[PDB]
Amino acid sequence: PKSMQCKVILLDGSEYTCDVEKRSRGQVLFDKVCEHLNLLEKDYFGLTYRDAENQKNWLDPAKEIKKQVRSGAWHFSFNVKFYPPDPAQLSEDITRYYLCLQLRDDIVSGRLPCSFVTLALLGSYTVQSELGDYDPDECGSDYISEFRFAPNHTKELEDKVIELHKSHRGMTPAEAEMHFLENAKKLSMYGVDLHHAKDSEGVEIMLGVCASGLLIYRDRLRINRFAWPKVLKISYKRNNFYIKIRPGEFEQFESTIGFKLPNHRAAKRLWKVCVEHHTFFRLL
Ligand SMILES: C[C@H](O)CNCc1c(Cl)cccc1Cl
Ligand SMILES: C[C@H](O)CNCc1c(Cl)cccc1Cl
Repeated sequence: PKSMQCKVILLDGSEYTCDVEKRSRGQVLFDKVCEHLNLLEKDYFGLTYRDAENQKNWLDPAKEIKKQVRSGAWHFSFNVKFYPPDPAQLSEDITRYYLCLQLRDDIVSGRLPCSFVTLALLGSYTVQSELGDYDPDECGSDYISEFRFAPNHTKELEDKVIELHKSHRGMTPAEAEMHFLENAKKLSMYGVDLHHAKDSEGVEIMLGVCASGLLIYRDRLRINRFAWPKVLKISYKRNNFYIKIRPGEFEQFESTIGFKLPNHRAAKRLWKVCVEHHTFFRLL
């Protein structure tokens, strides 16, 4: 029985290696990675890979791995797929831990924009969880943490992490991680998957996919939103993506809204993640 080596970048930046049978469905590899991680609340997570166009794709656990990675390497990342709107309702601390690791990368990468003060507050909770109570011995007036807190580090940000870290004495790791999440979940881009697009008139927009629906970003004026329950049908055709909206009260007709994506793969990718969000957050 012929086996393919899989490599998975974990959220702590370490590499997990295993073998699966070459005709294996994605779920096989996902189950091995979650067992490695001691993760039971698996439904929020997934594996990604980079395609022949170097775009992020979710590995579909119900499809053969070989039919998704096709010509590319069997190289994956373990990621949060569905960001819970209320992480306090997760059953296990370890789930919250992995969600914090993902959010730390969302912040350092700049996918999750964050004010100076919230960068410092999130950093302070991470330091409190992982090192415990503040110790002056380790940190002089010139201390720079090894922890990555932001897309751009400043001395002033390091100073503020330390000042807030002092205020968390006695706080235990699950408690600090819960505080991390109670702050992070409020950020306007929390759990938003962003896709470049153009409207039916050719204006550059961004489409954001998240728990609360499909968001349309044009600039800093007029953020439109379609809550998932209003969305009856999502579809794609060539480079175009369409949403069918329920008729409003007393309206005779449904309305279809059309967008232009970079190419056909990008339209299919956006369709798939919208359908998955719609189903997941209908049920959650
Ligand atoms: C630098 C990595 O730790 C080792 N390289 C394997 C690899 C690559 Cl190149 C890309 C995405 C996932 C994986 Cl697993
Ligand atoms: C290349 C850089 O990311 C600039 N952005 C281009 C862009 C954006 Cl932000 C949104 C929609 C369409 C397009 Cl083309």
